[PDB]
This record gives sequence, structure tokens and C-alpha cells, in this order.
Amino acid sequence: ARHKISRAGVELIKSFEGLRQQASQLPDGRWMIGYGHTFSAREGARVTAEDADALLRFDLLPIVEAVNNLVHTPLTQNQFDALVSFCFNIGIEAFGQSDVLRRVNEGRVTEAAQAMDNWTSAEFNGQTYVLAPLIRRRASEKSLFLTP
Ligand SMILES: [Cl-]
Repeated sequence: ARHKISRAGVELIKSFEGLRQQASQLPDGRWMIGYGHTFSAREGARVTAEDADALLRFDLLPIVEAVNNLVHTPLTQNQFDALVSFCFNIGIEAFGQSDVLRRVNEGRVTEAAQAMDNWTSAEFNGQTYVLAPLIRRRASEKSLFLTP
């Protein structure tokens, strides 16, 4: 009973990303393209929205694996899709250790959704700042997560 990210799930994730049709260089010298893709992005590469979709699905493969491996309770497709989006955003390591995952594994779906509110801030020299984009992101993830 392994889950796959649905097309709707992919579109949700893409909705938080900006399409870059042309490879741009990062500080560390690597190249980025599509929806933040780097592993096969090279100097001078160009992508269509179709190509960027394919690359995003490559980047999501280890997230899909992680969520399947870390969640022991049964999930609905919507729950899985939202958790993949969430896990993609915060990273597998943080997801593994998260309040969200703990709740999910306890069968406390509502509390899992609420736990996502803990993931809406960044640190600047030890101070916490709420990120408006993460509030928007969390609202969308939580909505999907809690749709039957
Ligand atoms: Cl919300």
C-alpha cells in the first residue's frame, strides 16, 4: 500500500514555485531551472512548463518515498498529497522529527493539521519572524490535508 503523489498534489506544489525557463547560476556555482531543479540543471539549459513538470516530479521522488516510509497509519490521497507538499517544503529530516508526523502516526489528523502552524517562521540572529508566504502555504496544505 504505497502512495503516489496525484496530479492535483503536483499542481499544489508547483503553485508555490515560480517557473524559471532558463538555467540560472547559484552562488555555489550550480545551475537551477524549472521549479527549483538542480541535479540535472546545466549551463544554457532551457525548459518548457512540461519539462519543468517532469523535473519537479524527479525532485519529489525522495519525498514520496520518505512520506511512505515515515507514515505508519493509512492515508487518503489528499492527506498524502498535502504531506508530500509539506515534507518537500520543510525537508525530509525536519519532517522525520516533526510534531506533524507524530500526530499523523497517532491518528490525530486534526492535531497534525494544527501542528503545521509551527512551520511558518524563520530565524534572523536568534529572533523568530513569521513568513507571510508560509501562512498562505500552510492554509492550502491544511485545506487539502483535511479534505476527504
Ligand atoms: Cl490555516
